[PDB]
Amino acid sequence: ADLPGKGITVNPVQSTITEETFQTLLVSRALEKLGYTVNKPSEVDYNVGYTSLASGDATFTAVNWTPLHDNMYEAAGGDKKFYREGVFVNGAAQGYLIDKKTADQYKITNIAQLKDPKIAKLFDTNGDGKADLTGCNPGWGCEGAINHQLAAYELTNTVTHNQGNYAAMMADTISRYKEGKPVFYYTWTPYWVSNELKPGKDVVWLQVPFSALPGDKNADTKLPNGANYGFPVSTMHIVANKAWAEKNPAAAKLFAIMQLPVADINAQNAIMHDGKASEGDIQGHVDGWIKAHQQQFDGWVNEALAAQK
Repeated sequence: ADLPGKGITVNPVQSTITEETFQTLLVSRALEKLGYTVNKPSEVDYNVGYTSLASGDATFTAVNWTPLHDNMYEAAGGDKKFYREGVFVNGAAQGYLIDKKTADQYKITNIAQLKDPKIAKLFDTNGDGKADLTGCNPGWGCEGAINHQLAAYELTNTVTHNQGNYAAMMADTISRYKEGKPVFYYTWTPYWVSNELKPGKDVVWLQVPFSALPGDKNADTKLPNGANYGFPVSTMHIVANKAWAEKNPAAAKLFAIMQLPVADINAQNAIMHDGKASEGDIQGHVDGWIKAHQQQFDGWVNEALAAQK
């Protein structure tokens, strides 16, 4: 009779990247169908989120990135403190881009070429001679990855990792791009940036000279043909407090089987960027996705409810 989640309050966490709200609320909706009372997501620093999940102050995140959060995940307790099954979002991507105009003009294919100060200066926006890379907010996993790579690739003398508010800085980068000036930035999918700056039209991805990621000395991001963009095909997982998942088998099953296409998050994130980014707007996007994928969503719910619970 009673749904398994009756009377149990769930506390989602995500970052203050509101482009994460859609996927987070999708999990919340499915949890509601299991009977849980789900609070609005807490938007917190990623590491605070991980420590909160480990202590039980939070229930789940839907934005556990591989490889970007590997080091935070392990440092916060790893598999001893967290439940993590399945893959919520497959086929995410990351890397460094420059505008296609400058890439084609100067035959720039690899970030190693920015070791030449004459090339790096093309991307200098503040007059100090160094290329200005639009990069990651303090505390993002991509902060560590970029800093690691700029050192490994002997780029710190010619490249500055510009940090602050990435979203705001990318508005400035796109505005500069539209002036026809050279730009240099890191981005990921899913996010709104790739809708505004498209590889093969506006920008190109740069390769890297060899694999290098923080915390994994044996990382290998090379494609079978020897190409290397610096990052693997990336994923997001649902991560839950381990004890909570053990006490909530229907929710644990749900977390293991949910999957959301990266294209759908990309599309939602673009709609936000285009002007529909309110809490109510995003709730509507979640409800529209469910309607368009109702059999699949219902299947998650029904398999979860059928767990040994």
